[PDB]
Amino acid sequence: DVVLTQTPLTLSVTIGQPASISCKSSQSLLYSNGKTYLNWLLQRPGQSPKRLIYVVSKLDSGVPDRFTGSGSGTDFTLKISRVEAEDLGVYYCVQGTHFPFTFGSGTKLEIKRADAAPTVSIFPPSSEQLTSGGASVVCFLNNFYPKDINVKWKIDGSERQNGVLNSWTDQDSKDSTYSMSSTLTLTKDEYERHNSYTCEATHKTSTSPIVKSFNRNEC
Amino acid sequence: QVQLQQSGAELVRPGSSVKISCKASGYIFNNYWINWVKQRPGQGLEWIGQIYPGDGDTNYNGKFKGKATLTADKSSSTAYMQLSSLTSEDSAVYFCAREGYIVYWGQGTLVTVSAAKTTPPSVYPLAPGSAAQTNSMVTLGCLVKGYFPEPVTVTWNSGSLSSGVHTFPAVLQSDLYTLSSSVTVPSSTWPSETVTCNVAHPASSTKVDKKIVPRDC
Amino acid sequence: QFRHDSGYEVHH
Repeated sequence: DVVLTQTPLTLSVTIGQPASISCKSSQSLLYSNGKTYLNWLLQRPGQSPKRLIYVVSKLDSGVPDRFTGSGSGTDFTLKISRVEAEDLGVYYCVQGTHFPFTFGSGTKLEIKRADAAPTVSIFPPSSEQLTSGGASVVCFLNNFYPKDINVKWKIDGSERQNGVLNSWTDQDSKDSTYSMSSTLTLTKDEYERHNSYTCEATHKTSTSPIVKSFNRNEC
Repeated sequence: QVQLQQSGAELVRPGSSVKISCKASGYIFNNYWINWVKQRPGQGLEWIGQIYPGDGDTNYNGKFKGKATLTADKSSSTAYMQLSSLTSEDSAVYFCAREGYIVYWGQGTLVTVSAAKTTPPSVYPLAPGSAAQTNSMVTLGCLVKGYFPEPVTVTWNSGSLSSGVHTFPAVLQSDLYTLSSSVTVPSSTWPSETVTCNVAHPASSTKVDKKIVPRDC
Repeated sequence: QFRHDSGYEVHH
C-alpha cells in the first residue's frame, strides 16, 4: 500500500505565523489521466473531517486562500500563510491514485499564545444527588495556557487523592486555551464527615496555588 | 443542500453484527461514490471501502474484507455498511463521505462493542455555594453522571449560549461514564434569565433539561 | 476525499 509520511507530527504555531506540513509518498501519485490524487484534510476535535486541497493545489470552495498546496511525484507540502485560532486540529494528507486509498498519520496543529491563569470554580453536591446517597464535588480550572496544570484537593485542610478523577478539554478554537475538570466522588455519608472542601490549582502563571473552597455549613 | 445523515450511536455485544446507514439527500445519489472511513478512539483515519450506488460497484481495503459489507438502496438514497463479528477493535466512529468536486461528510456513527448494560445518566446542577463571593461573571454547570455507552451531548439554552461553554471528555469507571459541562454568564443575568443545560444520551433515549437555580437552604 | 473526479461528472 502507499505509505504517506507526514513531518512534523505536531506543530505549535503562534497566531499570525506561517506553518508548513510535509507529506512524502512511497510511490508516484501521478495517475494515468495526468492528475495527481494527493489531497489534504483537516479534522477538528468534535467535527467530521473536511477537505481543504485536492489534486495537490486546488483549493476547496470556502477554504481561505491562506492555505496553499504544492508538490509532484512523491513530495508534497501544505502551507498556511498566517495561522488563525480556528486552524487548530489534525491535518492529513490522503491519496487516491492507488488502491487501497491511504491516509498519512496526521499532524496535530496546536496554537501557541500568551500564558493565561486558570479561572477556578468549586461546586458542592446538589441536593438532588444527596437524596440518592451520593456526593460529587466538582472543580473547574477554565481557560488557561499552557496546557500543563496540576490540581490538589484538601479536605479539612488535609490532602486527598482518593476518589478524584480529572479530565482535560481539547484546545479551544476561539481563545486557544485549555480547561480541566476535577471531580471528587464520595458517598453522602463520607461527604458529611468533613466541613471544608478545597480545590488548589498549580500553574506556571503563579508561584502559589489558586485556591477555591466551600464549607458544608454554608449551603 | 447536500446532507448525509448517519444512523445513531450503536451498542453491540461482542461477536454480534451491526448495520449502519448513511441517508443521502440534495444530489443525484446514483452519480457519486460513497466512501466509509474509520476512526478508532484517539487514532488516525482509515479507509474501509466505497460503493458507487448507480451500479453497485465496490472497492474495499483488504484489511476490512470479511469485516465490512457495503450496500446501497437506490430507491431510498441510503448507503449501508454491515460490520460482522465485532470485537473491541471495531469500537470506533465510522464516517460516510460523498466523493466529488465538493466532498460532503456524514456526522459519524459511534459504535461501542461491549457486554455492559445501557445506563441512562443522572443529571445534576452545578451552582455556587450560597456564601460564594460574587464577581462580574458567574460560572455554572451540569454534572452528567453514570451513563453507558458514549456519547452524550450537552448544550446550554438550546445552543443560544455558545461562547464560554466547556464540555469535558467523559471519564470511564466500572463500565460507566461521567462528564461535566460548564458555562459562564454575566452575574447580572442569573437567575433573572434562566440557564438550562440540555443533555442527550441517545443510546438510552434520554433527554433532560436541567435548570440551574441558586442554592437555598 | 480521495479521487474527486471518479464518479459520473468529470469537468470538461
